[PDB]
Amino acid sequence: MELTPDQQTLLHFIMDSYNKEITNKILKEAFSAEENFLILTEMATNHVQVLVEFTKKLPGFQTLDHEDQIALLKGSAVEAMFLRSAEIFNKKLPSGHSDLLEARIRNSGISDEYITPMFSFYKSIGELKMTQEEYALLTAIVILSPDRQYIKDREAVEKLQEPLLDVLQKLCKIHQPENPQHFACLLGRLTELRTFNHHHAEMLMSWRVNDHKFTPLLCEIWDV
Amino acid sequence: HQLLRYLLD
Ligand SMILES: O=C(/C=C/c1ccc(F)cc1)N(C(=O)NC1CCCCC1)C1CCCCC1
Repeated sequence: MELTPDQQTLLHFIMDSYNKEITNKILKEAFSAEENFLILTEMATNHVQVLVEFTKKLPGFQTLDHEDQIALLKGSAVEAMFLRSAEIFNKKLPSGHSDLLEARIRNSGISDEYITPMFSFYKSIGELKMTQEEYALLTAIVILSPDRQYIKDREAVEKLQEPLLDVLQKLCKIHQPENPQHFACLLGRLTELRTFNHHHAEMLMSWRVNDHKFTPLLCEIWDV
Repeated sequence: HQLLRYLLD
């Protein structure tokens, strides 16, 4: 039971659009809570820009109604950002880069009560040993969620999400054959990923209180 | 809103 030709076409489309980076020059800037926050918001803005570009290329996305396209993008932005962060946390980066990124996020006005779950979730993801295909598919599945608020046509979204889940199930069998619970483990992490919507909203209101200002794109997608 | 619609189109 390998991938069918239409599944191979679907997977390649997802892969090509996913591999089109958030980290420019983190290093060129000084370390202090103010600069760490600005770097953080600059990387989150870059991530939203690449998310919109990936989303508009998902097969069938352009066929959906304009309002449902916006509901899917706003509803997924925070989860997709935590998933991408978990991918980067587990990415083999040069000697120091991960440590600088990690140190910047710990000194950016975020309470350690959010940092603890965040990094626990990130460590939990790395133990799964996901391939670039698993991260690309999981992102597409997160974006094409039929249970987001303000979707007028939910069956249309489910029709797009369904083939992606079928592909992910098959990849788990191919790439993780000794762990038959791997697919169920990935969907368990999606459930854990949804808890960050609440945590993010809390971090946002703490930043607002300390008069932090966000970039125009983050203001629109996060409703700040 | 407008910025998201601009980026989507
Ligand atoms: O934990 C985050 C992100 C946290 C965050 C961002 C915005 C926000 F409102 C609350 C939390 N990391 C990240 O690199 N974030 C960047 C921006 C987003 C897109 C990915 C890059 C890790 C830090 C540790 C090294 C691996 C990465």
